[PDB]
This record gives sequence, structure tokens and C-alpha cells, in this order.
Amino acid sequence: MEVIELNKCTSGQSFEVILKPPSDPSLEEIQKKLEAAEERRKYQEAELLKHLAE
Amino acid sequence: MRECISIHVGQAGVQIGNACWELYCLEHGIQPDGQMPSDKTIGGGDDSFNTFFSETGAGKHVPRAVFVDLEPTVIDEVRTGTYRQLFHPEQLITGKEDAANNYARGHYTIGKEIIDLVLDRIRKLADQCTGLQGFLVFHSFGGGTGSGFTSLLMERLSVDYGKKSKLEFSIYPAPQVSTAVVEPYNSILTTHTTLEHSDCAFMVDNEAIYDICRRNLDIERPTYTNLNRLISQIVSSITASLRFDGALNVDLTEFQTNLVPYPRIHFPLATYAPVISAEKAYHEQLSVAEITNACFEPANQMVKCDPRHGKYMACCLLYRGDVVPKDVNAAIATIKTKRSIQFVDWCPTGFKVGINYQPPTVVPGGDLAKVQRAVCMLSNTTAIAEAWARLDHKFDLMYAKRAFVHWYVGEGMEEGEFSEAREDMAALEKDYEEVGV
Amino acid sequence: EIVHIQAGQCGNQIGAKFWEVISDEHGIDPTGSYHGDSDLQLERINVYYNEATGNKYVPRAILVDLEPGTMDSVRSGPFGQIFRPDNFVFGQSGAGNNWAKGHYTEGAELVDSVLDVVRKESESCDCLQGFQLTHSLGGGTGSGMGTLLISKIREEYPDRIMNTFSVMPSPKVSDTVVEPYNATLSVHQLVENTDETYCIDNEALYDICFRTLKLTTPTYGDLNHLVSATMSGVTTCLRFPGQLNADLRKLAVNMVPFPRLHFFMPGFAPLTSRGSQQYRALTVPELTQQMFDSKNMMAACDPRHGRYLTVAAIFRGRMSMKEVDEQMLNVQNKNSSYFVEWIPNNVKTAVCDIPPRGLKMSATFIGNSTAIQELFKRISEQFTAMFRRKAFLHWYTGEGMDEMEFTEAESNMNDLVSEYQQYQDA
Amino acid sequence: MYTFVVRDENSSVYAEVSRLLLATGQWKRLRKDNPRFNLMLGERNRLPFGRLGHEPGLVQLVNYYRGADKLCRKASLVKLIKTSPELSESCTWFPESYVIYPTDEREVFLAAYNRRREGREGNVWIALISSEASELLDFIDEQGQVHVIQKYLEKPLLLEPGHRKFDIRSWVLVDHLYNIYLYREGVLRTSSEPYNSANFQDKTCHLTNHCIQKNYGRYEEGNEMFFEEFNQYLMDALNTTLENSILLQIKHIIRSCLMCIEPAISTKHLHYQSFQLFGFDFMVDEELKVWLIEVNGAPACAQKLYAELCQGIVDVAISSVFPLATSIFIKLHH
Ligand SMILES: CCC[C@H](Nc1nc(-c2ccc(NC(=O)NCC)c(OC)c2)ncc1C)c1cccnc1
Ligand SMILES: Nc1nc2c(ncn2[C@@H]2O[C@H](COP(=O)(O)OP(=O)(O)OP(=O)(O)O)[C@@H](O)[C@H]2O)c(=O)[nH]1
Ligand SMILES: Nc1ncnc2c1ncn2[C@@H]1O[C@H](COP(=O)(O)OP(=O)(O)CP(=O)(O)O)[C@@H](O)[C@H]1O
Ligand SMILES: Nc1nc2c(ncn2[C@@H]2O[C@H](COP(=O)(O)OP(=O)(O)O)[C@@H](O)[C@H]2O)c(=O)[nH]1
Ligand SMILES: [Ca+2]
Ligand SMILES: [Mg+2]
Ligand SMILES: [Mg+2]
Repeated sequence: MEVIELNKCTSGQSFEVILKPPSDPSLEEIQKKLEAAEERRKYQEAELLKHLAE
Repeated sequence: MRECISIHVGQAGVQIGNACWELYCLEHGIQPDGQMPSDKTIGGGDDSFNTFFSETGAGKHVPRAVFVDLEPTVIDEVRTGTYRQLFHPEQLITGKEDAANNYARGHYTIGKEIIDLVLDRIRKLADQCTGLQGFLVFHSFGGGTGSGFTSLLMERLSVDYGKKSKLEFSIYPAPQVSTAVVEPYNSILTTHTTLEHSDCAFMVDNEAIYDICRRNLDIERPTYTNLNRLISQIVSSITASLRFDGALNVDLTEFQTNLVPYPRIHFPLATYAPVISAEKAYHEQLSVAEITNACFEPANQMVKCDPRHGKYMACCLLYRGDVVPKDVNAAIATIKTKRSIQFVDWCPTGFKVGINYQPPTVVPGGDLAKVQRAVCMLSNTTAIAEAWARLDHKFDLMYAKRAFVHWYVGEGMEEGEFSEAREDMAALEKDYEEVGV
Repeated sequence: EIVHIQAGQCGNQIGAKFWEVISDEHGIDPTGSYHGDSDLQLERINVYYNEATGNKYVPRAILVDLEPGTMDSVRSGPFGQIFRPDNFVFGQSGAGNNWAKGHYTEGAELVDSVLDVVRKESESCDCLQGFQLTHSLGGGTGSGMGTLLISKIREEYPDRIMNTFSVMPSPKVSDTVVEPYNATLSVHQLVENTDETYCIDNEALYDICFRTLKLTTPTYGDLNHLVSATMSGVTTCLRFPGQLNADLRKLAVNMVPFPRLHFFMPGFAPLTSRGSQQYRALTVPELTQQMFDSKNMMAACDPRHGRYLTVAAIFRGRMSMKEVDEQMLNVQNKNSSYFVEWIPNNVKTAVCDIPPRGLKMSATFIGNSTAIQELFKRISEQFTAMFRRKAFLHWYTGEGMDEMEFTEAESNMNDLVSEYQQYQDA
Repeated sequence: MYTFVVRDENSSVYAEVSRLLLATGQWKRLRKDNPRFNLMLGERNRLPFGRLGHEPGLVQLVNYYRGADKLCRKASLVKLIKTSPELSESCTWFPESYVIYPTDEREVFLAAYNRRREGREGNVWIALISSEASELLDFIDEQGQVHVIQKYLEKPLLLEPGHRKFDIRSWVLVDHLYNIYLYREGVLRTSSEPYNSANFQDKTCHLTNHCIQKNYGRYEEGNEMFFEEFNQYLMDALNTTLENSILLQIKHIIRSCLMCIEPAISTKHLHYQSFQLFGFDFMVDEELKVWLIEVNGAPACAQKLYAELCQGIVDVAISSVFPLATSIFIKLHH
């Protein structure tokens, strides 16, 4: 029904039609998560080479 | 004018990115060698198209884009592509071995050894910006790179560029074209880690695009080339306001304001029409009423769901071609009395309309026919939660047996992150429920 | 790149046969020179071949044995000249079908020499992805030394993929009575140090040659025709470009939900005998029906006695990918009970335009079924029958082994059996 | 060979359907959580509609219409009829009703209660049945859940011999094409005890539920009069037929209700399909004017009619979608 905020230009035009009214982590933490995962990888790899050593 | 940087991650992001930039060049009249005959301001300027392009003294118009993949296969086809001259080496980043469809491998393992390089190449573009508003990130949910590395990148960008907005164009996984089995894991994981860092994300279910290519283009077996061309058209409709003169969605912040009242619920449903085959000889051109009515057919949505059994929080209509406000309001009035369009009580039942007189451009030799008028509806409906429900169910079936979990644990990730991610998704489904019913 | 290894009599004979088949597909002659018509044959030839000075491609293969007998037959074989001469690493004593000799004494004396060739090949790779081994588990060298190599390759390359094409022993096709011992000791190693093990059962190969191919008395040659055809089949996606952006690691990830359960059932269709050209091409429904049939399984196990964890299917030749998609979706929907429901969409399919030599179109099957336990149970019963009386055990204790290590191998394999049974009722 | 799943064990209707399907030798039953099905006989609560129609190479069908609950809930039905212009506040065949919440349109209800009292006419209502508004509002607040207040038809048509009250149950089947099929065999769930006009406390002759009644089995077997008998009674006693005097109004009400919600539940262009069996409860007054009481989304059939109806569902709703290698329904055309 009600058309509002009609704006026109050479490229086109835009508007709004209303039918009815209503009724973060830091760089420190990130580098810590990534390195904590790297240690867990290094531990698993160490256990393998330890197992293979046996 | 304020610049926008596009980021393409993984196979899906890169190939889709190529389709988009190919389409952008055709729309703005930019040639493969970067030259733009219509641009009379040689060496620079601050027109609307400069949001996505920067200019050299030689008059070349280069995309403000960065391609990144942990494997050189796909990006190499960009280096040797028809638009090879368009970009320059520093924009194209490639690794040695991929993430093997593993989120943890793309996030923690391989993600850590290249994240600094990418941010550096991104920072190079950011320095060429007088006023950067944010980023457009293209990636898949299924891929290890698209899921894993993107979430890591989104985290750092929120740190390195706090005041900047960040939009997503995500490919929701579909078994019909996917070749991996652990994509539900990667999807839940990347969504969980990315949620707080993304302001607005447009999901595109390959299932929907796949069937649209079968149903409306009569392609028996759609390839990624078929899907990406059609996807790029939708993306173009969404980003047209950033690349052309207008007053609706002229900056990234306005996407949040117009489509996203609640931060966490930032997944607008896209619906596009008309999709006509190019090899279709006789085609009766569709009117404003017909294409606008097609925006409420589930068979035209980027994600298959039922908006009737949900609630709207916002709705934008983006037309391209021969369209005028009078015909739109007449079409809206008819559709309103014939369809179930329930808005939330704390939102006005209305439509923010945007029109661009230039009809939608199609790539020569493509599958799409040139139409007199097209439309893309961006509606934030709770009905899109059905996609989360489908995905979380697949996740639960696999995680109940801890299947494939050892692959993620073996990359340094803790098994607790699976459940913590699943819990966040459980909270998300609840948020949709509260608003929806 | 992939580094190929072949150990023992069986390993070298299927290995040589494998290189013979794919060399023809890639257009490579015994001389080593390329002579084809399609660039598709060379787009991914680097995976298995090193490019030498001139226009000649050399297999990235390493031929191992404790006896010069078989390796001399290879070098004098059809494509005997193609192999790099330095990659011929052989002892003189032999292994006498003794796992102990191959793994601890005779083979340990030679294993270091082999690794030197592996390292020299690896250092030539731009980006080594993994390894593959061809061998039997019933003998001594391929079984004993083969698993020794795997263990040491993992120590030096702990982040690379390790695949194996393991030939399983069978009383129907048997050289010695101690084959169940060698196999049981070998499986113990394969469960730990391999990402993929393609279980190739001589019982199945024999029955296929006899019941289906109607060969009254099959030789090892008839058996190897099936192995080479299957191996060319599974490696198709790696050796030719297609829609599937193939990658060694990705297959291992998507096929193996649990690390120990990585023993696959190979399959092939249509089944063909040596030289016998059959002129009727199979329809897509026929390819799909046969490749899933138990008669076409290279592992003597009834898939109906178990459930599929994951399945990989690769069709070759010019055909409607739509028709393939329909027939594959048909099999699943018709027999959805034989697929676990806790892995959604666990059947993936691909299509290569290039067919194998002699056939207009074919289909290769790789199934991770819980029915594979029947194979391990079979070896276990043969093992126990002798071990309860400690029979033929002096051949091993003489090489320094103890009865405990046999009890451990028996136990670990029984754990693998019960582990496969755990998911058959899930 | 089609496949289906059962997720509602308490369904007497679809227990027969599953039995019938398996007996054709062309339908196989899968496990509950097996997603590779063609037909889903789903649960009554929390039916996952969002997971339907996403299985490639499988035409999927469910025995429930999503959103049809708006018709099959007493609180929802009143809102549906009142707000829908197709039915309107001035609906002739639906009793005057209002939505009441425990401590809304309570003030609106009292407005009508005054006209009934200050007009000296029938002012009896139902949730318990009472003529005093105070006795009702206190009862709703003491229960806990939401309740609907509705006008009580003080002048019902009474069967003779016996002077008995009754209600009519019609079974309606809406297939995937939204063809509204009315099962020709309905049933009168009668009262065995004579209708007492004065005492509303005795709810044994006011409420005609098959459970409450079970003078049970005096006039007819199981307090269930089928159409052939009731039709004969109308011809002998009132000189008319069931078709004209009542069934025309029934077919009108059924068709009107489903035409209203059609655009809200239709699966015409959806990725999955839906059908559903409804149970319409009617009430006839002494002037042979039909009133709608409610609608049931998960109705139970009559023992005599299970064999015929359940077979019917297979024919038009299931086999129509999944074919195999005179009609009992009346098609209400629209
Ligand atoms: C459940 C199987 C999923 C599997 N997916 C992949 N498979 C592969 C792949 C890689 C190598 C091979 N070939 C091999 O021989 N691999 C072991 C040496 C392959 O054959 C099955 C598939 N690469 C990437 C993906 C994603 C797949 C997909 C399609 C067809 N076959 C396998
Ligand atoms: N629409 C569309 N989807 C794609 C395309 N490429 C890949 N996908 C989807 O992406 C999912 C897998 O992610 P990929 O992008 O292929 O993998 P990745 O991002 O490179 O990460 P890696 O696992 O390391 O290779 C699959 O489910 C595909 O369906 C594409 O070009 N278009
Ligand atoms: N407005 C009214 N006037 C007179 N009698 C009424 C009435 N509303 C209901 N009744 C009688 O009271 C009973 C109320 O039953 P109602 O249909 O409300 O409960 P119900 O939901 O258990 C039916 P079903 O068990 O088949 O779903 C009806 O059987 C009818 O016999
Ligand atoms: N298919 C096939 N199997 C073989 C061949 N040679 C040996 N085998 C199998 O391998 C086992 C004997 O092992 P062998 O090859 O002698 O091991 P080696 O000591 O390492 O040479 C037996 O169980 C055979 O079934 C062959 O040429 N083809
Ligand atoms: Ca300019
Ligand atoms: Mg990739
Ligand atoms: Mg031998």
C-alpha cells in the first residue's frame, strides 16, 4: 500500500512498500589454540616412533 | 566510494569466484585484458564499480580479489584461464597438498603454515583502499579447506579488521554431486567457528541448484560449470547494489541492517527467477507479476524449504531489467492475498525494493537465455532452519558411532570440539524455533 | 607421486603384470617411449612414472625379493626392460615360505638396501603422496619382509599414505601348509601400518576362474589376469583426469571410518579370461548388477552376510552418467539394509572416459564391508588347527621366534574379527 | 519394489495399511530411521517434514499434511474460521466460539453472554457443560491448558425410540493432488441413555464419545448406527433422506474447510508430497441443520469399515503415487 523512501537515478530506482506495521577471541588466544593442536600432533607422532622403537 | 575485497577459499570458492568475476567483467564492459573502454577516468577514480576494481596507470582494471587453495589444481586454471591477464600472481595463492576433506587438517595443520601468507597478501589489497568496508568470502561447507581454513581466516580478519563487515557465500553440501562422506562434520564445525565472525551469510544448497539446472535448463547431468554460472548470476544480483548506482544496500553494513535484525540468525534465503534455457526456441517473456510470484515457489529457492511454515524478519526484492514500482506493488498486492506470508510481530510486514534498468547479462555460450526482466528475493525466513535440521541429523548419525573422528583427532583437534560445535548448532535451531513459532 | 614396491614371488608377478597393463593404457612401450594419440594418457603419468632423459618414462617401482629367480623372469619378461636397473634389490638365500626369515633374519639383512632405493626415488618426487605394495601373505619374503618394509617406511615417512594389494592364501591354491601362520603374522602388521589393504583372495580368484570363466585348471597366470585388471581399475582415477579430482589421502579418509577397519573387498565386471575376446558390451544395469554380485568379488566373502561401511565404484568407457547415477541409486534403494545407516550416502561413484584394453566398458568395485571378517575367520581356523598342536612351529623358533608372538597374532586378528562384528549389528 | 517406514505404532488405521502394503509383495518395510523410503507413515508429534524430499532417486510421500494442525486443534480452528474471509465471523455452520486463556477474548465472550441473558433465550455453553459463565471460567483456570468456550446446541435431533443424542463421524481423505475424497460410509456415534434437557451434570447423555458410553449396545451394536439404518429412519420418521437433509451440508462444510487452508498446506510444487486422513465430527439439530464440532488429524475408524477404508487409502493416496504392475469415495469437486 504505502510506498516510501522513493529514490531515483539514471541506473534505476529503489523504494520500500509497507503492508502493515509491527505489534571475539584475540590473536594471542588464536595462536594458542593452533599451537595446542600442534603439540597434540607432536605427542601422537612421538608415541608412534616410541612404539616403532620398541 | 568504499572498496570491497573478495576472498575465494577452496575449490568451490575459487571456481565460483571465477564465474562471478567473469560475469562482472561482462556487466561493466571490462575485457579479459583488464581494459575498460567506457572508463574515461584513466589511472583511477571512485565510481561505483571501483568498489570491486582498482585501476593501474596503464588503465587496467584489476579485481580486488584473493584466491586461496591448499592445492594448485584449480587455481592453476585461473593462471592459465581466459582472464589470466585480469589478475596478478600475488592474488593467487596455492599450497602443496590439500586438507583431504578434513576440517581439522585445513584449520589446524595446514591452515597454520599459510595463514600468515594469506593475511599478508590480503593486507596488500587493503592498503590500496581509501575506505575499506569489509570482505566477501566464498567457500564450501564440505571441503576441508573451504570449511577448515575459512574459519581460521574469518577469526583473524575479525582481529586484523575489527570494524570491518564480513559476508559469506557458502555452498551447503549435497550428496548428489559431492564425492566425500564426512562433509556434515566439516559443515557443523566451520559454522560453529565462523558464526560470531560472520555478519550475513548466503547459503546455496547444491541440491537446489542441481535440480534447477535439470528442471528449468533441461540439463540431464549438471556439471560444476553449469552450477557455477547460475550461482554467479544470483551472487551478481546480490552485489549489484555495491557495483552500481542506487540507494538500496549500497554498503555491506546495510545488508546487516536490512536483512539481519538478530545477529546469530544471519542466513537469508535467496530466491531467483526466471531461469530459462538458451536452447529453448520459443519463450513467452515473463512479466513482473509472474517472476515476483515465482519468488515464493520453493522450486526456485537456493535452499529447498517451506517459507509458509515459518516467519519472516525481512524481505528484499532486487529486480534487473524492464521494471517499474507500479507493476511491483500491483504484483505484491496480488501475491499477498494468495500466499502465506507471516512476519514476526516485532517486524513490519513490508518489502524493500531495488531496481536496476539493465537486464541480467548472460555469458555467451552459457545455458541461460537473455530475459527482459529478472528478480532475486532475499528473505530472512526461519524456514531455512530446515537445512540446519537436515545437516545436524546426518551429523548425529555419524558421531553417535564416532565414525571418521580419528581423522580429525589425528590432526590435533580435540573430540570435545565436535560436541561443542554440535551444541552451538542445537542452540541455533532453538533460536529459529523461538522466532518461528 | 606414488612409489611402488613389489616383494616376493607373488608380489613381483602381479606387480609386473600391473605395470604391463597400465603401460599399455598410457601408451608406453617396453622400450619406455610414449606412443599414443591422446594427451589424456600423459596428464597424470607422473603419478607412477619418472620422466627420464629422452622421451622415455620409467616406472617408479622397486622390485624386492630374497631370491633372484622371479626377478630374473621379470627382467626377461615383456616389459622387463622398462624397469630401472638400480631398483632391482635381491638377496640369494631365499625365505622358504618362512615369515620369520623374511621379517627377522634373512630379510632384515637386506631391508636397508631396499630403503636406500625408496629414499632415492622419494627425493626425486615433487610431492610424494604415498606408497603401494604388492605381495602375498602366505609366503616368506612378500609376507615377512614386505611387512618389515611397511614398518620401516612408516618410521621414515610417518605422514604418507600406505596402501597394499595383499594376496590371501587358500588351501585351494596352496604352496605350503604354513601359509595360515605367515598370513596371521602378516595381518597383525597390516592392521597397524597400512591405510588401505585390498584383500585379494586366491580362493575367490580360483572360483572365478573355475565356476565363472570355466577354466578347468587355472594357473597363477589366469589368477593374475584378474588381479592386474582390478589394480588397473582401482588406480584409474589417479592415472587419468576426470570429474573426480582424485587424491590418495582423500580415499583413505572417506573409506575408513575406523583406523583398523581398512580391509577392502575388490570387485570387477565384466569378468573375463585371458585372450578370450567377448564381443557383447554390457549395459549399465548389467555392469551395476554384476559388480555388486558376490561372484565378482576378489575376496571370498558373501557381502549379504555383512553390511557395507563405505563403497567406491568406478565405471570406465563411454556411457550415460545419468544412467549410471540411476542404477547406482537403484541398488542402494533396493537393498538399503546392507548399507549402514550411520554413514549417510556412503556409496560414491565416478566415471572415466577411457576404457581398459579389450573392453568397451567396465566397472571396478571397492567395498569396505563387515563381511570381510569371514576371510579373517577362515585364516584363524586354519591357524588354530595347527597351533593347538604347535605343528610346523620349529621352522619359526629356529629363526628366534617364541610361541607368545603367535598367541599375540592370533589374539589381535580375533580382535579385528570381533571389531568388524561390532558394527554389523549397529 | 517400493519401500516404507512406520513411525506411529498406536495407529490402528495405518497398522492395517502397512499390513495391506506388505501383502501385495511389492512393498517392503524398512527400519524406523532408514532414510531411503518411498512412503512415511509418520508420527503424530514432531514429524520431521524438513528431512523429506531430499533423497536423490526417491519419490517420497508422507501420510500427514504439514500445517494441517491449524484445522485439527480446537483453539486453532476457532481462530482459523474467525480470521479467514472465506469462512468469516458470520459462519452459519460453526457454533459461536471464543478462545479463553487461564489467568485472548474473554471480554468478547461476556459481551455475548449478556445478550443471551438479557434476551431470555438458551444460554448454555460447553468447554464441562454449564449455563453459568462463572462456573466455566473457574474450571478453565483450574485445569491449566488453553480451552475453548462454545455455544451448546440445546435442541439436538433426537433418535427414536430412545430420545437419544448422537454425533456424525465422516472420514475424509485428501491425496497429493488435493482431491477431497469423502468416504461414503460414515457412522453415528449415538448415546444409549435418553437426552436430559434440565440436568447438564449427567454428561453420559450429553457427550457421545464411544469411550464414555462403554445401556451400551441396547439399540444398535456398540452405540454405532451406520448410514443405511439412519437413512431408513429419516425416511420413515421425517420423510426425507440422509443425502438431502444432512449430507449436502456435510459435503459443503468439508469442502469449505479444506479449500480455505489449501494454499497453506498444498504440496503441489514441493519436493515431497503429502496426503492425510481426516475425521470430521458433525452435530445435527432438530431442524436438520448440520453443525461442525471439530476435525481430527489422526482419526480412528470403525471396526466394520477398517477393511474397506484402509484398502481405499492404498488405492487413491499411495498406489496413485506408486503404481503396481466402483469407488468407495465421493469426490467433492472444486
Ligand atoms: C566413498 C568413496 C569416496 C571416494 N572419494 C574420493 N576418492 C578418491 C580416489 C583417489 C584414488 C583412487 N584410486 C586409488 O587407487 N586409490 C588407492 C591407491 C580412487 O579410487 C577409488 C579414489 N579421491 C578423492 C575422493 C574424494 C570416491 C568417490 C568417487 C568414486 N570413488 C571413490
Ligand atoms: N556449487 C559448487 N560446489 C562445489 C564446487 N566445487 C566443489 N563443490 C562442493 O564442495 C564440497 C567439497 O569442498 P571442496 O571445495 O571441493 O574442497 P576444498 O574446499 O578445496 O577443500 P579440500 O578438501 O582441501 O580439497 C563438495 O560437497 C562439492 O559439492 C563448485 O565448483 N561448485
Ligand atoms: N456445541 C455443542 N453443542 C452440543 N453438544 C456438543 C457441542 N460440542 C460438543 N458436543 C458434544 O460433546 C462432545 C464433545 O466431544 P469433542 O468432539 O469436543 O471431543 P473429542 O475431541 O474427544 C471428539 P474425538 O474423540 O472423535 O476427537 C461431542 O461428542 C458432542 O457429542
Ligand atoms: N595369484 C598368485 N598368487 C601367488 C603366486 N605365487 C604365489 N602366490 C601365493 O603366495 C603364496 C606363496 O607365497 P610366495 O609367493 O612364495 O611368497 P615369497 O616367499 O615372498 O615369494 C601362496 O599362498 C600363493 O597362493 C602367483 O603367481 N599368483
Ligand atoms: Ca576510472
Ligand atoms: Mg580442494
Ligand atoms: Mg613360492
